[PDB]
Amino acid sequence: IQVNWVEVQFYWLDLYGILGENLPLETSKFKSLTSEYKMILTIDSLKMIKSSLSTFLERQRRQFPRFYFLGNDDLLKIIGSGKHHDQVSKFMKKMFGSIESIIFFEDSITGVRSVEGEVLNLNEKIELKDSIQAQEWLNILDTEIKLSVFTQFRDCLGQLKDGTDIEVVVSKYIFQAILLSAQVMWTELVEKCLQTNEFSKYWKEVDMKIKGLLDKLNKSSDNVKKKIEALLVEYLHFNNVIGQLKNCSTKEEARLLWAKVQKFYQKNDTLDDLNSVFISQSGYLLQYKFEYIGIPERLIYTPLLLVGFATLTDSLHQKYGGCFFGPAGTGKTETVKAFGQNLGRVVVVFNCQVLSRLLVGITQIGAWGCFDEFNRLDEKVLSAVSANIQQIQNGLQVGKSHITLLEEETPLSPHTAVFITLNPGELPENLKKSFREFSMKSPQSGTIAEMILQIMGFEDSKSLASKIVHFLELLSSKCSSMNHYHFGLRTLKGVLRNCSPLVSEFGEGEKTVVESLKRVILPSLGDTDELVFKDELSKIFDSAGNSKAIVQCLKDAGQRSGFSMSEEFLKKCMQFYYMQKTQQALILVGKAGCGKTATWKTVIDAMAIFDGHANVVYVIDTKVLTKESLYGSMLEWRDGLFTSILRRVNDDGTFKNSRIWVVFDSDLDPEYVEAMNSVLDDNKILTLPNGERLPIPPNFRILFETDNLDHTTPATITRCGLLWFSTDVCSISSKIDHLLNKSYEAELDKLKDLISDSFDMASLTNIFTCSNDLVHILGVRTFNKLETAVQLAVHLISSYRQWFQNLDDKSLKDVITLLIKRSLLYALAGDSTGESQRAFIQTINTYFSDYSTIVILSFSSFCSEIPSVSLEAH
Amino acid sequence: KIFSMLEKFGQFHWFYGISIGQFLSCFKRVFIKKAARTRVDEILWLLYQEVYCQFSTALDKKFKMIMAMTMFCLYKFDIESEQYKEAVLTMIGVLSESSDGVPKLNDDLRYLWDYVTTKSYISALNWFKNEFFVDEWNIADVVANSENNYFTMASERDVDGTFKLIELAKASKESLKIIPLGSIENLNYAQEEISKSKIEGGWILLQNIQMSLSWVKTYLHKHVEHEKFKMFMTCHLTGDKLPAPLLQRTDRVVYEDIPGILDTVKDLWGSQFFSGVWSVYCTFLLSWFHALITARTRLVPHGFSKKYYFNDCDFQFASVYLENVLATNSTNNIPWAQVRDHIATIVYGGKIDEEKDLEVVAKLCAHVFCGSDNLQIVPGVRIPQPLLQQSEEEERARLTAILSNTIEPADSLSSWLQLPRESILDYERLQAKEVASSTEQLLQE
Amino acid sequence: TNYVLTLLPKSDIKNLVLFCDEINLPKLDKYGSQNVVLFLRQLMEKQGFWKTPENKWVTIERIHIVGACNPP
Ligand SMILES: Nc1ncnc2c1ncn2[C@@H]1O[C@H](COP(=O)(O)OP(=O)(O)OP(=O)(O)O)[C@@H](O)[C@H]1O
Ligand SMILES: Nc1ncnc2c1ncn2[C@@H]1O[C@H](COP(=O)(O)OP(=O)(O)O)[C@@H](O)[C@H]1O
Repeated sequence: IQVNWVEVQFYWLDLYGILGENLPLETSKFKSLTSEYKMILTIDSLKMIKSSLSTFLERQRRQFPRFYFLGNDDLLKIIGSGKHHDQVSKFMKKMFGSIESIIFFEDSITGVRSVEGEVLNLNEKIELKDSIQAQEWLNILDTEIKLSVFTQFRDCLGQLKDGTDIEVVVSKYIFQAILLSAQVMWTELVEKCLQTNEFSKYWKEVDMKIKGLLDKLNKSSDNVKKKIEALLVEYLHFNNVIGQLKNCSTKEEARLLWAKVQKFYQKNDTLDDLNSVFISQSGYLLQYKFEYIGIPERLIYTPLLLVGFATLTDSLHQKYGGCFFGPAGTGKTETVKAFGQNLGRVVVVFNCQVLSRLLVGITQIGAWGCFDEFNRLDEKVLSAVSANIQQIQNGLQVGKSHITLLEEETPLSPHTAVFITLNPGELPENLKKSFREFSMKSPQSGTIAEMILQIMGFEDSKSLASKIVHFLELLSSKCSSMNHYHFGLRTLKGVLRNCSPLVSEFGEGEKTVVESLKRVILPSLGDTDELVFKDELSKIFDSAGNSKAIVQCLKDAGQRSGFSMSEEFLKKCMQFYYMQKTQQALILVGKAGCGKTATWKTVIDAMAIFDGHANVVYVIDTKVLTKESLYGSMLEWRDGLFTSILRRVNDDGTFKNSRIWVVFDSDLDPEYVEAMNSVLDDNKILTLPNGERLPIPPNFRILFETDNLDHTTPATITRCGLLWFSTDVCSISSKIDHLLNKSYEAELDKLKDLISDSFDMASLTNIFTCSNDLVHILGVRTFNKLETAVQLAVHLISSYRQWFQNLDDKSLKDVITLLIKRSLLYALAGDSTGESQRAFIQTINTYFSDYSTIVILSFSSFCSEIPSVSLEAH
Repeated sequence: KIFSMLEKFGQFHWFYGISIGQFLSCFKRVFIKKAARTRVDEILWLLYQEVYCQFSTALDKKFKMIMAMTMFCLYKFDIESEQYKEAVLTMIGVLSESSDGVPKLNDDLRYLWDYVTTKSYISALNWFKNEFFVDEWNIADVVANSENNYFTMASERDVDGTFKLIELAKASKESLKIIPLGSIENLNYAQEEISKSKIEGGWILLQNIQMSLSWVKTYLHKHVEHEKFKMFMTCHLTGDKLPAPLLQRTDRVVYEDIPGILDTVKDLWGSQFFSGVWSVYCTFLLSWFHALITARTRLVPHGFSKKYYFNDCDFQFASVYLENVLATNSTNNIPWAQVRDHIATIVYGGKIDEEKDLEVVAKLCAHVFCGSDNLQIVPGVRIPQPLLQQSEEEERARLTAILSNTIEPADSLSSWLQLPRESILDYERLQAKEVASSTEQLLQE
Repeated sequence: TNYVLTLLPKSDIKNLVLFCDEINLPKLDKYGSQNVVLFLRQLMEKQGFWKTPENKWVTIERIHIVGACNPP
């Protein structure tokens, strides 16, 4: 009963950390059972007590509502560390959404780190003690971070009202405060210009401002780079708004354009911190929550984005919930998140019991909770969730302060708003009675591409953006629409993101755009699609298209490995190498025997020879190991093999300097890639069931090798790089030559010379073409049959090598011809009926017996060795 | 033959099913209700009239017309001669754009020829109802001549029968209890209300059970002689499928919408009460715009691209936006361009996806919300701009007068909607072609 | 067989042959793929397999695979 004793000990120590070190019937039953266990199954009684003690757990969970989002096990693990002050700041990103870790100096809270690691200077320190509970100092930290955000907002407003330049303030305060300060300064200057009829002076001022910010962006390294481009997106938005107002003919048109765009305001009469800044869109008023959200990317301020923002403002003015529906890829959830990050609130994204819990948490904290793919729910859970959201909404319009959900008294926040997006391919009646549906159109990708290229500083922006969007539209129109063909906004943003690593060696201009567009789009197409892509790239782009070392190492590795350097093989190898140079997540697509394992092994060996880096290969198949064997289940805890190799590469000196490569050489099941959804993106963190966050080295490159993509989501196609094998990368004689080299490695010179001389391509091509017209049971290609033909021939020669030194050359040639004929008969057409075997004999004889063989040696027959068996009746 | 045709009607749609016992009770109603030189022809004609007068109300307008004219066709197949059949089939073929021919010359056929050569399909097709059938039953006649107490008045979208139900409740001297459905507290409230009213009496209305089909399946099937107790289960024709045993045990009633546009404006203005003069003027203009866009909504193949549903939430949103625009303006100068863009884009053009309907709505807003001195929203009425030296009450009186002054002509759908008449003629021709094709499909089998 | 990480047949002279009758008879999973034939493919192509409870690599040396299945 070792496992039972371990479980009882774990239960005892966990409940000690919960209640024994802290201070009726349930506690008395626990103390009696603990005394009985110490004197001496009680584990089931302890589980029943924990089920009965969930009401106290729920009360403690509802004491501070930030902790409500986490599960029961994570919450009790957090609560159990009530004196050690450990693990609280490690896995707290689930309750805040944008804060990863907390730094503490001299047992006092003084800083907060964002989702990427942005260090923030808190205004007031927080005392820490073992008697202080987690909820109290968590609330203190929340109040402190809100106060710090507000006082940095005040400092930014003071320094901008003092007339100081912005290049000295962009590098020391938080991005939210300078965001609000820039927006307030812009709306004040444009309103003071709206009291008159001039716009040129502040337009030139903001033009010089965006020039200075572009120069600082070119001089910034990483964090300042992200901050400056995030500010520079809305600085181009301000320039666009002022330029649009410049061309207005009358006062009424200028007033329309100014009321349509977002306007920012603050109140100089009130004294409260969290409710002193309000934004106004098309007349209505929304209050700024003053919450830290880290430094996420800013959506490019499309006019349709402002239309959608006006739609959410109209929906939230009367406490209605905004609703979106339209084709996938138009950016609906990104629009909702942009509204949240612009107005200053984190939005808890739902990937739609647990849904009801997240719903009541988001309606009891007052933050916003959005939805995605609302139509994929099962009917019962859809009805329950719809009833829950409609009843909390009906509580919201009615002005109720508390609502009863799941037989608990949950207070209703006066700031809760819930949004739902749809992907039709609909909204129920109860929800449509209380929502405001809006239809997102196709977003203007030209404006997005132009502004993104203006961040990247390319010398041609508008013409380049128009050219690339027209080129993507023409590829969408003029290609075979298969499952994995995406030519919309996601691939455009991927190409514009992948243009960054090539600009330092290729220079800013059109050629970097052409090179990255090739390296992204070209390796995911077929053959006629490749021809159409090449023709369109030559026609629409001026650039029509120093790699001696990598190609030479590739040729050397392929020649020493026995492979042949076919031109399609060389092209596919170069595309794979240039595509793994930047993108980490790659898949391999192609039929059986297309040359995928060979091409990645060739490029890995060439890379090891060229760069000098060590390579460790972990081949694995997805479908031969179950879910628990690959990841790990809670019985105690057992580690899966993938988690085992991550554990031995993270916890481990050789692995740091070595590139560990893992390949998943099987079909892409949706479950395993859904479990891989947390590492294929930019997060790069395994989500273990127990909550362990195993790190991943940047050299850990994931690969997939799958023939069929009918059972894979299009999101994985967009997120991970796709390599396509439309044609075989080998000639047939390459297959025979590599197979012969491998078999020789597994009068010998005369024997191999005669073996090589027995294979002539001019007649082999004709006999293969003739044999391809035969009927094969469980039919496979001849390209897949030479694999056993060559091995059978070499094994027969190696078996008969013992008596190959006392016969003439003509007899040896006859033996060679007979054995090659036997191998070709038994492998190429050795899977058909005997009548078709006789037809094969006639065809191969007219192009150059049925049971002819060699019997120990002479050209004997099988008819002289059959035994007439003697059988008895029983 | 009639029950076979009604069986095809039942297999067409989930709400158009008919029971055998309903047919037998309707046939007994023929003898309950108390000549062609005999008695059996009188019994047959009274059978046809009674089955029309009873089972017309369980269909919408198009199925009412096809069933009426199919019953007329069977009766005239039985009674009249071969040349009569040839003429009737010729008109059915020319109404379906299948066979073109001339009648083989009964002045009723002459009026039918004069109707169809004038391209008046609606009158030539209501000729059957106006000639053959002399009795028609409304909802009051159904509720006054039904021993069953459970009613399923399922009305299609944009058509609301609750007002007529409560008006009939006053007419029957009874207070209805409107019950919303969807929330569990309202589920328990509805259960308590029906438990009280099933023993104490009193009418009760159940509405919007579309999200509560789960509760309906779990409760009403197990749930199914008290005076003045008649519960109504208001459903929707375009909604999800009601349970079949519940439909077999309940009467089926379909409601029809008001054909006018002026009455919609009058109802919206009566439902609106309050706030300056310009706010009242904007509310009046917005009510006219909402009635115009709701009228143009129903013309599906020509007026718009597809069916839409502009309920009262959009009217409330637009009214609140107009109130906020007029209130937050200290210059008392209404920015008509901004409110035009916001009405055509966000409020009413929100759920509209394709660009042509958005352009249609923007054109309608430009025609209505222009805010000129001479505002001719329709050719019938002229609206002058309000003055400054008055109050709200005399403006309310003037606007009530200018609603009472105008009248709705018969060509309102072509004149008040700014739509060409040839599109209306093609829409009516397509409707006549569809109903003639379906009735010839029913007649050939 | 016996374990020595190499998998060794009990017969020190004779090659062990793994019979597999009715290869078509195992059923595909919920996402259009089989599992035991993929295990056999890994055994005959990668010349080994990965152990599930210990997460260790075990190679094969002289065990062959035969089949006997009807046409589909
Ligand atoms: N010149 C050559 N180039 C590439 N492969 C060659 C050449 N000559 C022979 N081959 C053989 O072709 C095979 C191609 O295998 P490939 O990578 O296409 O695997 P696959 O059938 O797709 O595998 P899986 O089904 O396991 O995913 C190599 O394993 C090798 O034995
Ligand atoms: N206004 C915009 N500016 C910049 N990028 C946008 C904009 N709208 C959408 N996008 C991009 O389009 C991509 C696709 O969005 P998607 O995830 O399909 O939204 P949804 O899931 O709601 O359909 C997003 O990655 C986003 O970066």
